[PDB]
Order: sequence, then structure tokens, then C-alpha cells
Amino acid sequence: NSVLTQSPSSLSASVGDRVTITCQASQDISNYLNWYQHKPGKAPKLLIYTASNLETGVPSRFSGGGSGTHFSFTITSLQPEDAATYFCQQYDNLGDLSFGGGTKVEIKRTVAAPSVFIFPPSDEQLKSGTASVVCLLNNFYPREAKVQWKVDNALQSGNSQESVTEQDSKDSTYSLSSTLTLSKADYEKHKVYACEVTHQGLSSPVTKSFNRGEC
Amino acid sequence: QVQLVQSGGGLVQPGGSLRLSCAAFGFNFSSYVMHWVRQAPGQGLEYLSAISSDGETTYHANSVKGRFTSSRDNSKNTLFLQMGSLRTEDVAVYYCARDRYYETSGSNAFDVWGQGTMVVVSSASTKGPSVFPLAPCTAALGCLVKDYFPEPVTVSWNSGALTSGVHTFPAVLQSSGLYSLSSVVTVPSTQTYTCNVDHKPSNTKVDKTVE
Amino acid sequence: RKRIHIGPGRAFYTT
Ligand SMILES: *[C@@H]1O[C@H](CO)[C@@H](O[C@@H]2O[C@H](CO)[C@@H](O[C@@H]3O[C@H](CO)[C@@H](O)[C@H](O)[C@@H]3O)[C@H](O)[C@H]2NC(C)=O)[C@H](O)[C@H]1NC(C)=O
Ligand SMILES: [Cl-]
Ligand SMILES: [Cl-]
Ligand SMILES: [Cl-]
Ligand SMILES: [Cl-]
Ligand SMILES: [Zn+2]
Ligand SMILES: [Zn+2]
Ligand SMILES: [Zn+2]
Ligand SMILES: [Zn+2]
Repeated sequence: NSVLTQSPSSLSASVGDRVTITCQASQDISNYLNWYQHKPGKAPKLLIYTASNLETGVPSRFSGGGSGTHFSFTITSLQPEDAATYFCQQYDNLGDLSFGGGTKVEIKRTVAAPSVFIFPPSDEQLKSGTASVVCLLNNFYPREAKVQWKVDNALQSGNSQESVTEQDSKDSTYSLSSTLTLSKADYEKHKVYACEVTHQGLSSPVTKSFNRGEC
Repeated sequence: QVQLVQSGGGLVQPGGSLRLSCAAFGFNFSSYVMHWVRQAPGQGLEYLSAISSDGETTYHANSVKGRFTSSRDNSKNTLFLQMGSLRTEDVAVYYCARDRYYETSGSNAFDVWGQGTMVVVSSASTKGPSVFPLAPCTAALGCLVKDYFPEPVTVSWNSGALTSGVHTFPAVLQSSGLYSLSSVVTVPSTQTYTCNVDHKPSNTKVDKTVE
Repeated sequence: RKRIHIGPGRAFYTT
């Protein structure tokens, strides 16, 4: 019966900047609130216990305060390493124990243009009936980018899927994959296969392409 | 160091049973209270259970009370979660955690967590992944992990020897109902590159050398 | 209206 409201849900700030997450409780919970860090695939990590106290091995960069219904968590002087999800936990008791919705923290970076790569479908895959063409956008910022598929200079609609990595711990960039999915009979019908990339870090659109059965 | 590794995740039929195990390394397991937490996709963490250090006293949240049972074997340094009569709402990454008590303030936190284990509830059948090489004509190469069910799929390069440059993408749910992801690496140019794919729900371990 | 302890401190639930 203790709901916790965490704000903001998203957050983007530069390195060296100070930033503060807020958590609010529906009941007086004294100081029994803890703050956790979570990076994708990794184990969650305890930073601050009981409102204000640092756990050992946690840098001074992290900070906490408040009591009762209102609580705050501050990261002073943000680092590329801090690209994570931060969530709070109310621990007044095991019966009421609950968690905040979390805050996704992005590190704001200077605009970086992607390296573009294209991959033909393997011989192994073609022999099974399907053909997948993969486009890769390497280490770029920000997340927003436009990728389109052209087969003999014809736009492809609804037959591809994109995927984005989480933010990089070191250079704060993203990487994206686009995948055009064709049947073998459709794939062998046309010759030229192209991936055209648009991004705010590119003054000109980038096209990576190949001819069918030439490399 | 102080560590928790989780096992037993996979695919279960609606109403079926599954046992989760949480192994403790680097610390004195028997001294600590242990917890179970879970997180549904697109949702917040949800607290499930507590178990005493001697292991004879448990708490279970209302959402799982007469359904899941926490137990522990201290001589094996293992925490258990017996799950029965499962629903769609039980689809989550499951986390075990170590309790800490701070005497100076009379308070508690979860100071050590596991990396999590995923449980999928569905009446669909298990399917192993097909792994395909991704080759070019700074250079980039990779693996296409296509048509598996359910999640997750873990990918490494050269048995862990190659990490910098690697980008393993989140899976996409295809219109077929099966999952698919790619793993790539960017290496400028005897020295081969082998991706290692692990899909535990189907006990499938595929290695693929790219050339 | 009793507190049942799993462990030390806040590791309890009320019944
Ligand atoms: C890690 O911690 C566990 C549990 O806290 C340790 O086991 C406990 O060890 C203490 C101190 O050695 C035991 O107390 C002793 O009891 C015996 C009689 O059994 C008595 O002769 C001694 O004078 C002493 O008071 C305690 O009984 C024992 N608890 C349990 C669970 O049996 C353990 O030593 C630690 N593990 C290791 C090997 O690091
Ligand atoms: Cl007890
Ligand atoms: Cl259901
Ligand atoms: Cl239901
Ligand atoms: Cl890179
Ligand atoms: Zn307030
Ligand atoms: Zn006891
Ligand atoms: Zn349901
Ligand atoms: Zn890269």
C-alpha cells in the first residue's frame, strides 16, 4: 500500500553536469529509502542506503537526501559511465516494500556521424528459403536516425526491422541494425541492394550497396 | 568477489511448474537474509519474497503467496524459488538479492543482486536459433541469430577474448512470432572471429566462425 | 496486529 512516484522518467545531461532525481512516497516512510543503479544485462547495484548514506565503493559523485514523503538523489559531475537506469526502493517493511518506476539517464554528447556497413545474406541462409540483408550504423549520436532500403532503386515498405543498442559506457554512442527480410525467390529476382542512411551528423546521405553474387 | 548467479529460467506452460536457483559466491551465504524480486517488461521492479538465514521463516507477497515458495540449502549456498500455477503476469526477469542490516540506523537494503533469470509463460513450443555469418565484401563482421523462442540469447566472441567493438543488439519479435537478433564487431585489419551463441530454453549452444 | 521478523531491522511484516 506504499506507491512510489519517481520523476523524471527520462533524463539527458552532459558530462560534468549536476542532475537530480526525485522520489515521492504516498506515506511517511521516515528514511527507509534506498537508491540503485542498473545497467542492461548487469546486476543492479546499491548506491545510497537510508536516504543519505553512501555504500562502500560508491563514489562521492552520488548523493542523497530528504525524509518522510519526499526524497532526492543527486549525481554531481556526470560521467559517461553513469549511463544507466536509476531506481529507488522503499523498505519500511517487507509487507509494504516497493520500487520506483525508474529513471533512464542518457549522457548528452557532441553529434557523431555513424559508420555504415552492409551485409549480404549468407549462402547457408539462402539454402533454407529466406534472405536477410543487414545494415549496420556504428557508434553514432543521437539515437534518432533514418534508414531506408532500396532494391534496384525502389523503396521497401514494411518488410524490415530496426534495433538499437543501449548507450555506450565509454564514448556515449549508440549502434543500430536494420534488417531487410526477403524470400529467396524475391531476393534472386533483383540485382542491386542498397542501404541509405540519414542522420543529423551527416551533411550528405550515405549509401552502402552491393551487387547480388559478386563478393 | 561477493556475487550471485541465477539459473532455471526458460519456457513454461500456463499452469506448469519451474524451479529457480540462486547460487552465492564470495561471501558467507548462511548469515544473510535473501530476497526474490522480479521485473515485467515495461514495468517497475516488483518485490516477491523474503527468507530467514536459517531458512525456516519466509514472507511472500500477495501476488505470489499461495503459488511460489522460497527455500534455501545452506550447505549448498543456494537459494531456491519453487514456482507453481503460472500466469502471463509472471513473465519477468527474476532477481535474487542479499539483505543487509545497518545497526547504526536500524535499517535494511539489498546490497548484492544477481544478473537475473528470465521466465516466459506461454503455450508455444521451444525453438532453437539458426546462426548465420555476416561478412563484408575499419572492417565489420558478425552473426545473425534468427528464429528462436523464447528469450534470452547470450552472445560472446572468441569465448570472451573479444569484447571491445562488439555490439549485441536487443532482439526483435518478428511477425512470425519468433525472436531474432544480430551481434556485430568492428575490427580494422590466421586471426579468426567466432561468435558463441547460447540459447538455454532449448539447450542450444552454437559456435559460428565468420570468414 | 503483530510484527513477524524474517531478520534484523525492517525485515518484518505485520499480520
Ligand atoms: C559463516 O557464518 C556461519 C553462520 O553465521 C558460521 O557458522 C557459525 O559459526 C559460529 C562461530 O564459529 C558457530 O558458533 C560456535 O558454535 C559451536 C557449537 O556448534 C561452539 O562450540 C563454538 O564455541 C561457537 O560458539 C555457530 O554455531 C555457526 N552457526 C551455524 C549456522 O551452525 C560459519 O563458521 C561461517 N562460515 C565459514 C566457514 O566461513
Ligand atoms: Cl527466523
Ligand atoms: Cl494467464
Ligand atoms: Cl489472469
Ligand atoms: Cl565501436
Ligand atoms: Zn514533497
Ligand atoms: Zn528461525
Ligand atoms: Zn493473466
Ligand atoms: Zn562499434
